[PDB]
Amino acid sequence: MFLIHFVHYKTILQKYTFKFKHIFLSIDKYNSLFFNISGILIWLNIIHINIILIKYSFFILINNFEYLIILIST
Amino acid sequence: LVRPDVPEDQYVDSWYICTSMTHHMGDYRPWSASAPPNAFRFRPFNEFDAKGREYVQY
Repeated sequence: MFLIHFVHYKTILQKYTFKFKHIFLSIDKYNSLFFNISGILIWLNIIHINIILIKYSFFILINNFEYLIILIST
Repeated sequence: LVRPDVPEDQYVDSWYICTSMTHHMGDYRPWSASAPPNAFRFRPFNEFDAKGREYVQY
């Protein structure tokens, strides 16, 4: 039987906060140092030189993977 | 001069390239920064040259 009619209180208080980072926030990426390329030399069958900026080059990279390439002041 | 006139400790003889490079990319410290302030002929100490220092010490 029913004796009464009432209004339904509830305590919805969130007072605690637990947020956990999903895994992919910590995954790696590939980051690189970046300087302005002053020049480039490519050689595979035939050598080719491109010069963007002529200055005394303070750093030089050599990379052999497919074609021989030399990145000047890179 | 082929390369800036600087104490040679700043240079490295490059692998695979006939050339020297700077072991700090492109930064340069002048001779004055190797010696003490106002060091005669930039010198650890002004009294003597390297050998003079050796045999005085002995």
